[PDB]
Amino acid sequence: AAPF
Amino acid sequence: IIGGTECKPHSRPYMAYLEIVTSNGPSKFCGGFLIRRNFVLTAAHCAGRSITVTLGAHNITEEEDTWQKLEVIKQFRHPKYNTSTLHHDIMLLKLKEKASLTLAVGTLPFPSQKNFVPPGRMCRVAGWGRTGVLKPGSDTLQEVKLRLMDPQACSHFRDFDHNLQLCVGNPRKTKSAFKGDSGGPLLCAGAAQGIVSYGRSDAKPPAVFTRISHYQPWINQILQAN
Ligand SMILES: *[C@@H]1O[C@H](CO)[C@@H](O)[C@H](O)[C@H]1NC(C)=O
Ligand SMILES: *[C@@H]1O[C@H](CO)[C@@H](O)[C@H](O)[C@H]1NC(C)=O
Ligand SMILES: [Zn+2]
Repeated sequence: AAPF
Repeated sequence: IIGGTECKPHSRPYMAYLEIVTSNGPSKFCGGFLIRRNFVLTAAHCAGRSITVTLGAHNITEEEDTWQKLEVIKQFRHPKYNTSTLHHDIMLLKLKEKASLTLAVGTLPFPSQKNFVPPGRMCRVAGWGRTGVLKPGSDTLQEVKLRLMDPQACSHFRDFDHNLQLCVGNPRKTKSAFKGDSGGPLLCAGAAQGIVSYGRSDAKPPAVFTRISHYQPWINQILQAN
């Protein structure tokens, strides 16, 4: 999960 | 925005471009949207030491008369925002002054929805984020149409919660929101339903958006006290  | 198309200049007057200053590194950026003349809604993970907002922009490298660069005086992150789970990825920014209403700048009413948006519905999101995994942020505002998915489609995101978030982006397509697009609104039927929050570093859809309806009361609370 990568914060955008 | 991956697999999107450049918007007609100023066709999304509520879009805010955020330049975020952190302490130990170069500046970061995110999207967001004007909900009140002096309030911008965005993602909590976009918080920093200070933030400057640019309204009225299309190509963010070339300044024009439509630009309004506003100072943010206070950042209201959700008190329950969790960095590890990315839950409650929502933040309100209070602007120094109220923006001017022009053909390029305007507010997006944090709505009134009779019923929740059903999966299968096509919505759209815009941003100045990266247009590819190794590609840089876009100079111009890009927009893409994405399909609202059933929560099962996002099961692989172990902390995804159907009640708090939206699953957006057909896995059979490449189109998706990506890094830098955070804080941008997801509009379905002309109403904001979510906020770009997170996804996979390899950009494979779907992505997870914050479900706005769920935070409507907290948003009101903050607005009423400031
Ligand atoms: C954005 O503006 C710059 C000038 O500052 C120009 O060189 C560039 O080609 C423009 N990009 C687009 C996509 O219009
Ligand atoms: C974030 O959530 C995890 C559980 O997923 C919890 O263990 C942790 O303490 C939380 N962190 C904060 C700062 O609340
Ligand atoms: Zn000031």
